[PDB]
Amino acid sequence: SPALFNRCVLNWFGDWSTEALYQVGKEFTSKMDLEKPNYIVPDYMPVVYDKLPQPPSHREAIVNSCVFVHQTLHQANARLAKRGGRTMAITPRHYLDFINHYANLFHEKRSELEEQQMHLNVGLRKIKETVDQVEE
Amino acid sequence: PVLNREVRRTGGRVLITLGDQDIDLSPSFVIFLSTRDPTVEFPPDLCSRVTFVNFTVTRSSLQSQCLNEVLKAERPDVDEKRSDLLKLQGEFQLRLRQLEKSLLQALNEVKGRILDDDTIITTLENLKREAAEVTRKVEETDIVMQEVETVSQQYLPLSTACSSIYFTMESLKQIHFLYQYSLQFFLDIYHNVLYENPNLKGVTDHTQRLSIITKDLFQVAFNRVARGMLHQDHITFAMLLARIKLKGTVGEPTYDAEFQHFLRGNEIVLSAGSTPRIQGLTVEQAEAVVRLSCLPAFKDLIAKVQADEQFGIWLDSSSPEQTVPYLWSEETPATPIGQAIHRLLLIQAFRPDRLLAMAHMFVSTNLGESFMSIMEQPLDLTHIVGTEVKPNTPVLMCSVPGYDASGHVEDLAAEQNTQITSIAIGSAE
Amino acid sequence: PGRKPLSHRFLRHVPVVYVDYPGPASLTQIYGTFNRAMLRLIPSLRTYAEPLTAAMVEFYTMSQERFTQDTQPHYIYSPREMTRWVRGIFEALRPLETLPVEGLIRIWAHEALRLFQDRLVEDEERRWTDENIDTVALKHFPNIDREKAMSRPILYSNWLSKDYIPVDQEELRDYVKARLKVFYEEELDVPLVLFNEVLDHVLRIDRIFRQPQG
Amino acid sequence: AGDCLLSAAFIAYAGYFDQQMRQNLFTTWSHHLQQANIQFRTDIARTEYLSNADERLRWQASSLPADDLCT
Repeated sequence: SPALFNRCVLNWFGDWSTEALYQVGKEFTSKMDLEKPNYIVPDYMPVVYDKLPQPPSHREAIVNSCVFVHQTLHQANARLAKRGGRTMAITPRHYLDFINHYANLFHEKRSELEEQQMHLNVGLRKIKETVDQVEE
Repeated sequence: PVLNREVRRTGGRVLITLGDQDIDLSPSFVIFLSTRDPTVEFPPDLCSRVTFVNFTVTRSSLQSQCLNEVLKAERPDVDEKRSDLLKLQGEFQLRLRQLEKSLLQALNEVKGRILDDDTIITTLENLKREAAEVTRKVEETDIVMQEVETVSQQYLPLSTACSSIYFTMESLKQIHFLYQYSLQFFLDIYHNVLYENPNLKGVTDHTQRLSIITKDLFQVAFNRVARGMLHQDHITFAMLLARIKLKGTVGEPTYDAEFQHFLRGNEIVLSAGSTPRIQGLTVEQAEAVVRLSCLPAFKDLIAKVQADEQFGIWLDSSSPEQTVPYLWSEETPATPIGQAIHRLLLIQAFRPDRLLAMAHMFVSTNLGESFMSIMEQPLDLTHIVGTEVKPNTPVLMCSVPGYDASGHVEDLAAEQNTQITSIAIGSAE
Repeated sequence: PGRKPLSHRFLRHVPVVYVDYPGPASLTQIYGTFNRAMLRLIPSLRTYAEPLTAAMVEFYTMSQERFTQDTQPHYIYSPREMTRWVRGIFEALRPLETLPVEGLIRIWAHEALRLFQDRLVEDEERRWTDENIDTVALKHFPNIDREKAMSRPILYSNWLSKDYIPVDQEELRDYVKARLKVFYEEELDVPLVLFNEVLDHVLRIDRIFRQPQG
Repeated sequence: AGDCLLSAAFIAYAGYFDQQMRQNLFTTWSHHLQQANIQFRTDIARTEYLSNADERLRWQASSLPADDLCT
């Protein structure tokens, strides 16, 4: 109603921008171990105009991919609305959910892999001890 | 507040506010919101707080279901290879890890005694074999994937036909209120054609089994749907199945323009310049000729009818659809189905009263002759009450107002020497 | 919306008067009276009371011709917006003393941004608003420099100092980031990140929380 | 890293969509990851990455359809 809009100072809390999504992803994936020194810098793949380095690293590439995923969800909703409809709004809450899922899944799978590798090393040491026993 | 997962954690205890009330947020609490209506537009406030888990069956979902079912049935080796490929990611690795853990716990239990060697050795060698198998599986991944791709491409048209058939059958409710069909009905049809196929008792060649499965699927779906479907609508369902098969068949044109003109394009603005043509043609026949000649294959329709001398005789024939003169102009010879489509357009133009009859002809030229022959025969439904009907599924006998269907069931019960407790439902008792 | 037409049997008795929005002349008079009353706090700006009001109404008039309710349902402008503008300028000038014309124009532009620019949707509207704001500011204040105007942020805060003073963006961003860290450490349970839009919205919300009837 | 990214994006974003739309979104994400030179396991099927065999068997014993969409 126009009466509500008057007597109230209006503030357009617009949707999160590309740079906002990039910053959210970067500060929410800082704890995650994503540093790959052997990253090969590709061509193209532009999503965030202000990529922090001109040649991106692995972590910046991952965050750019995350914001690209959010943008592709927005574009998929737009296309679905274009050809027919029946869509559900994508919101920054979805982005936070996706980032939290990424963090939890990455940590869980990396922990499982590290546990299996440590078990393999323990088995190697025990079997070397058995080798010494057999030689004796 | 619950969806937002707000927590007023204070005093070493977890808290949450529900209205004016304050309540402890007990751990291991999950809430699963649910709905039954596929088409609901939730507000963004609710949309942001939930993960939408959609179980609605769609074209792609049913296509994948049918593909998996036919791959498991027809080609158990390809299905086994697919299962092996899926397992190779984590399940085979888990099995190998557990085998190695068993080796470790046996070796530390036996202390690696040289007398115990043999009990170790077999295990060790077996473990090697296991890894060797895994190694072989990781050395032949691409070949198995390309084989599975070839088989899936071979079986894809059947899955597309199955999905299209089910969705035509489901949409059949628009024609009449009594044509409500469920997904379980089509799944039963698919399982009956896939497993209980009398035409597949000895067929071994995979392509032959696939062709037999497709043909019997079309036939069985049509028979089961039309057994409980009005006689004036059998031709509609047969034409729809013919269209589905035509979209599925290869080596044929899509006939999109001809079909669109047949269904909807016949009603277009072409009344201007409706010449009387010949004495045989009437005003509506002239208009139909004008509309049909808009198509590229019939652009010379005017001269083609005017030059012909026996065309006027054909117009007054008892069954024009039997002998339809070759009138369309085509640069290259067409398949019999294209001939049927063009003659069907001609019959829609000239003598529309035979259209239905010619429609049947078209079906016999597309889905094969005697496709409707089962419908003409009397209802041998003793087989339909023996098998094809589960006890949980009732048998509804809907009769045209003024007809009685209790006679058929009473005679079959007498034949099958099974008692029936016939009850009239008019009274309250 | 929500209004039902009155019955003819009742309308027959009640004459109705269409009180439209006050015209540019009426607005100039009323808010020039308000500005002359407000600028008496700082004598050095008294002679600037008459032009300033004009600039304000000019912007309002332009801000009424563009941004019609057809474009967005909330693009509605009224003399209440002008009253909030005057009240915000007065609130900024209330504790502060010995202000040159520079500070007056700076708070004028800041209030114009916070009332007319942050309600817009597309970047085109915001850029149009900024250019027209500095255009009218230079039009009605020709002898003044652009010092109030090339400053792109134009932000005010009173956390760093004892009153509303123009503060640079970097140190305010650092302070707000520290406060946000403390806030989500004790009050909230989910980490909060501070990007530029968050800083702008926090500044707008604080400004609203300070003004009367805000 | 890329595989976990894809799985999380699927289980968080790729909901409410039909099977074709889910596959299209996953294909787009994988194509971007390839374009960004991010090493994700090629042709990864998300069904067993997020759920081992025993959970699948428990779900099947829990009256669940064997469709890939249902899994």
